[PDB]
Amino acid sequence: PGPWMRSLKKQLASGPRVEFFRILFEQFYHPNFHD
Amino acid sequence: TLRWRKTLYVASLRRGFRKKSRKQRILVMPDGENSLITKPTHSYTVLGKRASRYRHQIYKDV
Amino acid sequence: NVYKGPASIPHASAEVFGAFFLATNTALLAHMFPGKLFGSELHVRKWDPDYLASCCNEQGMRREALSGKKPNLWLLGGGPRLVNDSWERMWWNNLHWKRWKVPRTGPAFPQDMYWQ
Amino acid sequence: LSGLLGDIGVKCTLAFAGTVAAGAAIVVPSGKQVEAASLDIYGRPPSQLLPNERRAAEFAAGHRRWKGFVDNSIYSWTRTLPGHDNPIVNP
Amino acid sequence: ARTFERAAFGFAKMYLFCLFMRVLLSWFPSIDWNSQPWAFLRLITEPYLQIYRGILPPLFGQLDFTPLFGFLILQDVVELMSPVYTLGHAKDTSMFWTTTD
Amino acid sequence: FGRNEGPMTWPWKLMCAILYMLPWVDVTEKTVYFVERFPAFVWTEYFSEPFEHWYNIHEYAPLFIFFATYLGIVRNKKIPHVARYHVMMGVMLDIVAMILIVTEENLPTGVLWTPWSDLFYALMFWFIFLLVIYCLFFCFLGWYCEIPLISEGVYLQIEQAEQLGQ
Ligand SMILES: CCCCCCCCCCCCCCCCCC(=O)OC[C@H](CO[C@@H]1O[C@H](CO)[C@H](O)[C@H](O)[C@H]1O)OC(=O)CCCCCCCCCCCCCCCCC
Ligand SMILES: CCCCCCCCCCCC
Ligand SMILES: CCCCCCCCCCCC
Ligand SMILES: CCCCCCCCCCCC
Ligand SMILES: CCCCCCCCCCCC
Repeated sequence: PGPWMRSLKKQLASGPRVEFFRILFEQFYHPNFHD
Repeated sequence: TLRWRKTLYVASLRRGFRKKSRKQRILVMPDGENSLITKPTHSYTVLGKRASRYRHQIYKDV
Repeated sequence: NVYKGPASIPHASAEVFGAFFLATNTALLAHMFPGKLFGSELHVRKWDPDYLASCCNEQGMRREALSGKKPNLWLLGGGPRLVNDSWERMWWNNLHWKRWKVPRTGPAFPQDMYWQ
Repeated sequence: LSGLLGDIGVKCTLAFAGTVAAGAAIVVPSGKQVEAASLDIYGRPPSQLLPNERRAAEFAAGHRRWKGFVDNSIYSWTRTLPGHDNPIVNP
Repeated sequence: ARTFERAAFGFAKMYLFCLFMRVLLSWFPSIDWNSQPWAFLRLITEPYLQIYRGILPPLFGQLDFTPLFGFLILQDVVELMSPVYTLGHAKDTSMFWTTTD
Repeated sequence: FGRNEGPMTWPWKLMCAILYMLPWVDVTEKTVYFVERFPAFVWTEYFSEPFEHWYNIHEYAPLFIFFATYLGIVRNKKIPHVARYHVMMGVMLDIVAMILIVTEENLPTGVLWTPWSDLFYALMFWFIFLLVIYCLFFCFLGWYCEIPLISEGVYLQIEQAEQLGQ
């Protein structure tokens, strides 16, 4: 069921601050941006 | 123009308005006067709407 | 070993389905790239119907004129309709035939290649 | 052959043909175009009429015959019984 | 440690692919499991499906759905351990402040 | 034997066509990526809308249809064999479409953000479309259409559905 799995998943330096610019550099590389 | 973007798509109010009232922010740990008007500081956070739009534009460019 | 149905009802093999699949894919690929099929392309027809009609009319009119009679022109689609209202209705058949010139000849898919 | 009659398609084709035959029997006019339709709608003999006018006269005669048949044969029979309370849509 | 989660997720996806291949191969009974690829696949996949064989009997005793159930359960389990923000279009938080996110 | 082996009639053909219309509903979302080229198939975008509405009225409709067909139709040995064969073929085509959807859901982001995905999407429609058309050409005709890697399994499954718990 949906709600139980959702609750369990929600039960488990932030994303937008650093990870947004880290993943883009790691995966989608371009010299105009990352050189 | 604005008439074109309004024509394209505005929003989907499934849960109602998605934009809410603004919340002023104040510095906690330390101005040219002009104290006549208190400027809005709700956007100084990184988790705000303007930063999301900027990240969206950067992602589109990249 | 398995039943596979009665023998009276005809069965289709798998080779025919494989041929159909490969033929469809190859037709699409050949249509996409005009100049890569061994340096040639794929044509649906040999001669355009209008070209054949024009040649036949030319030859017939030449033969009739040489024989000593006023030549006649054969129309694709049909002759006129005896009406007294409008000119389009009188010659509706030939106009209907001629109005399909572009769809009859040209291909629906783009002629050149994009994105490659 | 009853085998042909066994198939559904043959039965449907025969029913369609019979309906067409009955319609042609009951609506096709004969001699009433010049007598009634042509003179009434154009005031000219049918021969002098244009080909698209003769068809109109024939259609008018056929429609008159159809209305006459539907009034004098079906509607009299089905209206000899008066209005039987005339059920109407309740909602 | 990002490397730990990365390796764990990769291993989980590979095991999911192996289970899906087992489910696909369950359709063909003519294959021999003594051949090297099929033997290796069944050697890898034996215990996890063996558990569910004991746990769940066939519905009518004639049709077997154990590999499908194992695949579905493992798919849900690995879905539980997905990254919070998968990027793509997710990390952009859609457009502006939104009802969805 | 007591199993019926006569020809299929028109109502069974109509039922089988309606059943075959299911994978088309499942893979109708990716029709544009193919229709953008060769516009002559543009009608294929607008044909499945009522079937999309009817097959998606309830979330568990496909499972109900599968259980009603496998047990109610395929198991019965008094229904002509061709009708059961076509029903099982349609079910297997739906299974193949589900497999295609599942393998679509796990595409890497590198392939996702490249034009290759578009090609993939087109194929996800086109191949499936072909299959359906082929089956339909042998559904309105009361014949057996044989497809590699599927027909033999269908033949085995037909007789496994029979003598079920007996
Ligand atoms: C004066 C008479 C002029 C009438 C001309 C009639 C043209 C009709 C010819 C028959 C065409 C068959 C299509 C009928 C299918 C019904 C499906 C439906 O309505 O979908 C209607 C949909 C359109 O769907 C509509 O689309 C709209 C778009 O804005 C909206 O989305 C609407 O919501 C949606 O309903 O059209 C199709 O899906 C067409 C499918 C065609 C499939 C190809 C048929 C392959 C077989 C052809 C063989 C020849 C068939 C016989 C032809 C000769 C007939 C005399
Ligand atoms: C094949 C269906 C039609 C055949 C019968 C034609 C009816 C009109 C005949 C008129 C004769 C004067
Ligand atoms: C998805 C591709 C599947 C290929 C493996 C199955 C091949 C079965 C061959 C059986 C020969 C007897
Ligand atoms: C049906 C097959 C779809 C494509 C599977 C392979 C994915 C391509 C990249 C593999 C190496 C990263
Ligand atoms: C190298 C990138 C992947 C190349 C193949 C992707 C498209 C495969 C189409 C298969 C459709 C079933």
